[PDB]
Amino acid sequence: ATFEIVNRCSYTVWAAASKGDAALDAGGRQLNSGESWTINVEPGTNGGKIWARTDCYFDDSGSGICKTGDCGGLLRCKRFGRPPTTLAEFSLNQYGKDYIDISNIKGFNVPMNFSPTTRGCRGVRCAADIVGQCPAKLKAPGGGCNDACTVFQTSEYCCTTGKCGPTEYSRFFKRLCPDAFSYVLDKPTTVTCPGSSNYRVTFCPTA
Repeated sequence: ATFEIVNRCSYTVWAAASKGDAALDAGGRQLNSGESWTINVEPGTNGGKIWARTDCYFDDSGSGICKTGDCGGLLRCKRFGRPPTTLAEFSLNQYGKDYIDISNIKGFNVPMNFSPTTRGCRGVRCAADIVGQCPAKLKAPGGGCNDACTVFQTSEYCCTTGKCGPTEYSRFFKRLCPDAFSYVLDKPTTVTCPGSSNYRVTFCPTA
């Protein structure tokens, strides 16, 4: 499956793509404002994620740090990134279908649209200025808007006991971005696409 990753932000982002225990394709690349990077994701990839990283510094060997979404200091990500990170989430060829969503469960850093480029399903979008509107107690100094679980580490925010409900903090994410997961047990906003669909992830889709 092909994923075109497009940076529409006025600032440089370092795109990242991983399934948690491996990179997808090269795993990461710099995208200056306006740049597009096409990756290939193996069919059957379960629990894949794409995200943006901001304010990164890397030496010639691809080692450094990002202010948001840092993946163990690598340019080419092999693992998930340090929250807060807006997440494009996908599992491909799962009994013949693909499943896509955007999640704010691990906080928000950069707005995104995640859409098919092929027929037969809709895209998902979280384009609002969540960082600008972020509640004081969730603001990351590093940058971005933390999820409540990350900040407070309680059973209720983290959904440990398995029966969590919405909260003042989850409802903020949900108000700003109705079409993204705001907590673990949120009413799903996952879209069913034809198996082997192709996709575009756009950072700053309104911009």
